[PDB]
Amino acid sequence: NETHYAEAVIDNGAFGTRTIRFETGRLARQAAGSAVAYLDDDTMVLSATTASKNPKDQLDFFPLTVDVEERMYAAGKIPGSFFRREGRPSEDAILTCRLIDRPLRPSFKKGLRNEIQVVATIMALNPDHLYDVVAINAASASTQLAGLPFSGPIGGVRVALIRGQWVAFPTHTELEDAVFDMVVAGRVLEDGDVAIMMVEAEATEKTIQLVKDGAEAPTEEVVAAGLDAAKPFIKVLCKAQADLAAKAAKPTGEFPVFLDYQDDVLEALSAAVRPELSAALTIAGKQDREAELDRVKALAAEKLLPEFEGREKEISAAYRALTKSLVRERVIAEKKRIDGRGVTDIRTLAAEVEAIPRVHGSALFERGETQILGVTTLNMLRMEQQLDTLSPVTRKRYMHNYNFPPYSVGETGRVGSPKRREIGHGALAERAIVPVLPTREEFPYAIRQVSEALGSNGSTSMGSVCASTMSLLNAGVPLKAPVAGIAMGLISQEINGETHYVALTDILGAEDAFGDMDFKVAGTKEFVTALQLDTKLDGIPASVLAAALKQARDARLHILDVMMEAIDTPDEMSPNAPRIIQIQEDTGAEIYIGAADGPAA
Amino acid sequence: NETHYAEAVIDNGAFGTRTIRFETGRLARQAAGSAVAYLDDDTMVLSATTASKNPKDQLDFFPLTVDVEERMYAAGKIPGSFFRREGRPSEDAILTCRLIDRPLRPSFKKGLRNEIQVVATIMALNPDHLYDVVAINAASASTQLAGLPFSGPIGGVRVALIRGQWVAFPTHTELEDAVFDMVVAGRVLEDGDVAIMMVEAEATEKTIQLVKDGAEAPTEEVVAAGLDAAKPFIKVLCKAQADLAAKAAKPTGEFPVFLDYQDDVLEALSAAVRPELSAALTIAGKQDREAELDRVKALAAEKLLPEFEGREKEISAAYRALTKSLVRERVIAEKKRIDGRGVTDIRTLAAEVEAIPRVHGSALFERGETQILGVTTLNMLRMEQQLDTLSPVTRKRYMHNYNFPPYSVGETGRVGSPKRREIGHGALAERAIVPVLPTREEFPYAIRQVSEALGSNGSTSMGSVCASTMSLLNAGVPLKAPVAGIAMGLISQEINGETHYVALTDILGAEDAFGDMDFKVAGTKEFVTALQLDTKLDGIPASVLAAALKQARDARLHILDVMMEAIDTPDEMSPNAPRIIQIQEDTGAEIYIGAADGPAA
Amino acid sequence: NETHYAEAVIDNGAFGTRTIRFETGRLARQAAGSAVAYLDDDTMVLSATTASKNPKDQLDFFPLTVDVEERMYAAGKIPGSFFRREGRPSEDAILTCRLIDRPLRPSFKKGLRNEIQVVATIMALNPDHLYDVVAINAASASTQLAGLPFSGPIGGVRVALIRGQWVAFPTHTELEDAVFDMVVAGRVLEDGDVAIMMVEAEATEKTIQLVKDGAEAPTEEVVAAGLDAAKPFIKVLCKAQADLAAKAAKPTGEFPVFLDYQDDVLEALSAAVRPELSAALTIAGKQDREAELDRVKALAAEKLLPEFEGREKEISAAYRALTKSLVRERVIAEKKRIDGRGVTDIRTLAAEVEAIPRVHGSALFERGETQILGVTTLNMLRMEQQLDTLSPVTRKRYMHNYNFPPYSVGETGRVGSPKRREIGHGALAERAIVPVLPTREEFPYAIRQVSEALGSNGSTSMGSVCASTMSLLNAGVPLKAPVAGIAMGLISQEINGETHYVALTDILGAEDAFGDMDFKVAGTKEFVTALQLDTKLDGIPASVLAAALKQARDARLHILDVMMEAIDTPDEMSPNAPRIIQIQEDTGAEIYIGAADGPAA
Repeated sequence: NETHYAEAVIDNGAFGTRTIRFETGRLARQAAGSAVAYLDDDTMVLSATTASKNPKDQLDFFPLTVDVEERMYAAGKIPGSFFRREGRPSEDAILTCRLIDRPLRPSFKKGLRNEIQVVATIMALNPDHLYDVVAINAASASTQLAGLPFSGPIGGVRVALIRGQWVAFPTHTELEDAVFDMVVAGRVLEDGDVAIMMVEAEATEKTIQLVKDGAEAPTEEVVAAGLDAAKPFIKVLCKAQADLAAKAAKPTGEFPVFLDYQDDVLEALSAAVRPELSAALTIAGKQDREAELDRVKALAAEKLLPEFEGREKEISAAYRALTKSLVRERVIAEKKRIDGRGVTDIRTLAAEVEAIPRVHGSALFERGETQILGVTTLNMLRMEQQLDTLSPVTRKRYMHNYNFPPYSVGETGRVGSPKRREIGHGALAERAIVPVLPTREEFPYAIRQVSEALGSNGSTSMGSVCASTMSLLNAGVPLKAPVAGIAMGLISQEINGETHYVALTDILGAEDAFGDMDFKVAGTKEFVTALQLDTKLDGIPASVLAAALKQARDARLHILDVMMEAIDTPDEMSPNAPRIIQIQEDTGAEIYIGAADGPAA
Repeated sequence: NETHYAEAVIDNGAFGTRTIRFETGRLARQAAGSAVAYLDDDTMVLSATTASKNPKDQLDFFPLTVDVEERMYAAGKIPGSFFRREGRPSEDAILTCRLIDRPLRPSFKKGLRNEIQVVATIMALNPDHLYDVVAINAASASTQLAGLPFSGPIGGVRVALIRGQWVAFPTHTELEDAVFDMVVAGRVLEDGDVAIMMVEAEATEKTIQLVKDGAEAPTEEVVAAGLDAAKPFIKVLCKAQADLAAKAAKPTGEFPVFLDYQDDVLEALSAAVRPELSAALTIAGKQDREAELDRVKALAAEKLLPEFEGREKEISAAYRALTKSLVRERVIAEKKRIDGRGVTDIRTLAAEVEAIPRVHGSALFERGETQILGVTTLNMLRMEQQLDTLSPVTRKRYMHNYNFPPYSVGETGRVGSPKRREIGHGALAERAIVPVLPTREEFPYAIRQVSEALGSNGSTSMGSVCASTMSLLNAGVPLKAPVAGIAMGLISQEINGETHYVALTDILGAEDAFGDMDFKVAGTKEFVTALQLDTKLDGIPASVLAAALKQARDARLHILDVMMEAIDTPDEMSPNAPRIIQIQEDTGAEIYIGAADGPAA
Repeated sequence: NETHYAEAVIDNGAFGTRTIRFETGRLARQAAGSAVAYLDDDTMVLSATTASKNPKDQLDFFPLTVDVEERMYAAGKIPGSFFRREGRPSEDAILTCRLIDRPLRPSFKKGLRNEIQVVATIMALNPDHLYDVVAINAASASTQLAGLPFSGPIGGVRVALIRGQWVAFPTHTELEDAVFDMVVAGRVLEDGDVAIMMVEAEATEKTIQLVKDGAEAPTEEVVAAGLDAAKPFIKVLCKAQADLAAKAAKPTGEFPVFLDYQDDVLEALSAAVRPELSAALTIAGKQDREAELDRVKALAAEKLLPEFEGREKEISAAYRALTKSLVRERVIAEKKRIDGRGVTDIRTLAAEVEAIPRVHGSALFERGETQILGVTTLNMLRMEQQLDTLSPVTRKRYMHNYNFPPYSVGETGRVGSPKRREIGHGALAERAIVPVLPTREEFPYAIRQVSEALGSNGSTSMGSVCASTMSLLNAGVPLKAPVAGIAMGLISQEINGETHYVALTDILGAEDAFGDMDFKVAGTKEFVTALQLDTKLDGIPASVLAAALKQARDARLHILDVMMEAIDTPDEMSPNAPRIIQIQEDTGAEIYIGAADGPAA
């Protein structure tokens, strides 16, 4: 029972040096794995990882749960809620859960069935520090120490482009000069290279002003440079964790790994319907191709029966594994996708404003089956949201809500509190717009943007950005520039010794599961305002990444054109919207005073 | 992929013409069925209906779920809640769900087992419009278009008696002159006649004053007239939907329908215990008759076994179907009910005030096994409820809460948030009292009425009205007149070519499932303050409806007599209640000022 | 259908006489059992007990649920919440549920499997009365009348040491002079003696001042005297209930009782592994002894198989029953515990302050596997909690929150709203500290204490007290005296005619299930500040109880020594903490005014 430590020195040159220190051995010793991460021995995050005694094979996927507990005492304050106790998690907590879950989930060895839970508690917080990227490393560390079969350690860092430099673990003070804020997580390969696994980035509310005053705008080139600048830090963080795990020398428990299907079933099924299935997947029409598929499912379920009694869960798994191979295979060879499109083809677009009566502003955006309705509401600043969390942010002038109803994909389901996904997609589309919003003084209004995903099948979040841009303009909000988004995919196949890469524009929901990389990009004509990436690939050639981003950029620019035909400049503010510039009875206006339906002079 | 429209022109003569316009084809195309309904192209409600891929036969009933999503942006305002996002549904939303569910649920072909969900979103709302009846039609339309086996279309309308005229889809401005507000939903029969399926009506806070100044009080006769005035509008709405569905020409999916039991089992069981069961149902005593029943259940479960192995779910279903027939049969032939009562007999009554110590006012009402405790609390107006929804109502001086605990019917269960039923019954009993309350100026108090259903078995909601009247009077609230309620039932059987009708006074819970029509009526000695009806019957003779309402009226008047013996005029306001008419320390009163335990001069 | 009554006269001599009156027959007649309890015909609590029709044998334990419904109308006020309706239960309600559940659950005949629910509603409350102990008796009464197999009636009373006298059912007015407040519940044995089953006691905020002015401090001796003074009242309450049940003469339903295992399996298993298991339990090392156990589980599961097919649930139950006997047996004979300790040995201790950076105050307390992190936060009084319940308490200057995460015991689980246990343990540790806190005027700060149970296995609540004392001192809070706690156990075995008693110091979680009595004690060096007890024993010798409490006292004093080495006197208040003693902009301080980071002169 001894305490072990390890440090990751982060050198930012003229901006100073900081340290992420890891600890294990004194806190939460009953958990399978436990670790603490400090940022300059000031901010502190405790992470505990536990696993169920027995595997939960009654499931088809890996059950991982991430929870982030924000403790108000970390900021030296008593919770302001009526119950004086912190309750339902803040937006930051939920977003941090996802930042942790995204790279962690895939890291676990395929087949694992034990239920895994990770709980990160923010116990001490220097008001000038950002805890999210500290929690990522703590979550990785505790999991590494739990003796769980996963490709750890995972290093998480934030790099922001401040005065031409990519500063690691920037502080709020430093972020005042950032043109781009980017969170990156990766692992170290056996050859020593760093493999990037997750990216969550955005431009800032300072970007346009900084660029105007001299800073370099964040384009695809700059963003890619930021990714390279992140690797050295990630390596240091992973090394520090590996050192911690080596010192702790915890035991590697016995965790069973299950197969989706034994080889016999895959060989049987293939031999039974490989040519038919291959032919069926050539049918572009969705409902027309789904006909054949439901049929070949019989021709197969017939031949392999009753030879395989009670091996259904295996024939299905194999049936998907097979479909996946054939489809990927066809994209590389024939260069055609499952819906008939070519690698750079965007589904049918459609844009229009004034989609809903009475509301301050609205827009309808369509891209294939993905349909997003955006609605804008403008009220006086006294309606802006008030926040009391472990964040310096206390008010929010621009609010975005993303709704994803079950009927969006033709099914039934709970209609209530927003899920973690809604929070995530909502946040990304929110961050994509923030950089082009007018200032509080230029436009004295609390702004609430709502995106209703009425139809879904391919990045509703990116579609949510486009609908937001138009809806806001339709409402009369003077945006500094319009913003559009697109969701890409990438296929990496090694065809006889050599590796082939293919970037797919505007991927369908299914193309996500078939691919090796998933990235989303939003921005104006000049630069990137939001970027999201996820992959397991050991890495891809600089030229491939550049080409994929350039392709994505081309798609974004086309979409901005379609959008501009619907609306170019802000519209005349709706009459229903208030006009902002005793007496509140005489003038009929509530006092910066306005509260006038429009008249009031 | 084209957009289709259809219109229902509502002609209100001197009050103007308005239009409910239906649309389908551009919004939410992934749902089984989708439709939009506009009221004067201003107020807008989107409705989407979805169904589960596979039936859910593991259930005994039809699983339908209705959700009403109120979007604050429809009123051009940012949600006022701390989270600036709309959350748990308002009372109006829940009540609208029920207005939709009541006529829709029965409309589905018996046997359907797929899970069905309907989601209506209020997207645009003219502050002078009422969205509930617009949502009803939208819900019907989307469902009709989903290709689901149901007796659509269902037309929903509101008719209010304004200046001698029944105005369809009245506005808040017009409702200022209404003596009766009535929501009605129905369908069009093959012969072209309209069959009314649901009614939700009430008198208003203006009724007594209007009648005093000349208007005609809403009696059984007037109410029946209102129902007739509703039919023409319902027909126009159904026609508009049928026209929409015809234009859309969506496909009629393959939805399986299941039988509760095959005929063999019903014929077997009947032949096995028909005479015994028939005899057992003649025993008036509940616990004494339930003895025989549990026995004949054996004599039968014996003979039909093991001849029917694994056919239990069928023997039970058949056993109920059989009981139902025998019981109905006996009511018509012998004119006697399952508990020994005659068609017009009211169960044993009991009324008393001062049932609970200390509280401002209380009353205990008993009618058979139904027992309701009512408790009144009086506070200063600053305690009245504040509301921020899609309704013009911002404050509520009179609040009614209805609690239905599991032990109310001898069972265990969740004790927490109020269910949709509690909201519904609570609302109906609330609306029944509102018309006789003193004005804000006559009685400057926030009033909270709570009804505890301590015993249940036959309209606790109607019993809730009676307890409210007495409790309020016991507290010293000067009601303009006392209110009482009664729950009726109706049996319609075609005995050899001709159809027989029998109205049942104060029905038991079981008599609800045995009947063909269920209606509840509340009111003073002079008129109706609340009415609720549900049926599937193609329609009943004018004279039958009139007779049923007259019977119900007789019952209501008898109950008012029993109530008046307990309390006639308001009592002396309790000393514990406050008296309303720096200095708040000197006078000991908080300032219209009172805040005095009674003294303060 | 008649109403029955019975009274329990409580004679407090010079302090007056009060009465608890029971009633049954008029309210909630559909519940299996129903009863009302009045305190001086003023305060009123209705209790209804219901049971599921069919037993729920798919469970291993008895499913009992207690709910306490606080009705604001009982105090003559409209709920202050936004929804003007009472919602999620107050702390008092949850604590009252536990006061009821603790003695009631064990009272049910072993083997019962029907789901039982008890709902107590507070309908009328004299502001000077405490309803908790009234609800206890009402819950007992309704359950007794339900004809359920349980050792009723259970009498609940509160005795407070006021001016040298133990006053029964004290009022808030009288509690102003109490040095000790103690809730006790018990039953009457056939010989007429009272058997105490549950105790929940605490010193008060008045204790130290009263003692200084002459009153006798509450030591082990005084506390024991209070227990004796409680028995006469308990007897009167039980007699009153028995009289009520006799008058009601309700029927005793047919409730099946199930066996955990038939005798054959226990005799088989014993003969198969009794000597091995007995040997295995001699291994002190946890992981080393769990090796043998998992093995003998085979040697047994082997011999008894396949002789016992489908009798697993029985072999397991028997395996525990056997382990329990052997372990208890060894403690009495050899005087050694399952972890190798002796009856008076305390596990390894460890204490330290300044455990977390930045926070106002913190401390880490360890006792065996039980590890508690305590964190203190100090804010201005405007941050104190505001309360609006059926209690005279409207503000809370000292707040304690107890968190028990799943990883605390190495497992996964829900991380959200606090469970009833957290509320209970949180409350007990809160009450243990309240008596030594500085006054509002001496220390003008709102204080929030949080205990994180990072490791658990033996009274985290008592460990929570110790961490609170140190954490508060570390923050600079001038406590009048330090407080420590310890959890005891007691084993009662009749070895050949005579009964042997053995008190165990600092019991492990398992030692709780093996014992016959569980008690926790906290306090300073001078007296007891909190006491908690639970047992089913018919009673224990005065000398045994005294000896157990003296042993517990010795343990508490040792722990206070270890704590004092870590911190003795309060520390210098943290700089991050605020200092309390237009202009709020000039002085930078918010106005008793302070709001200064420290400077402000």
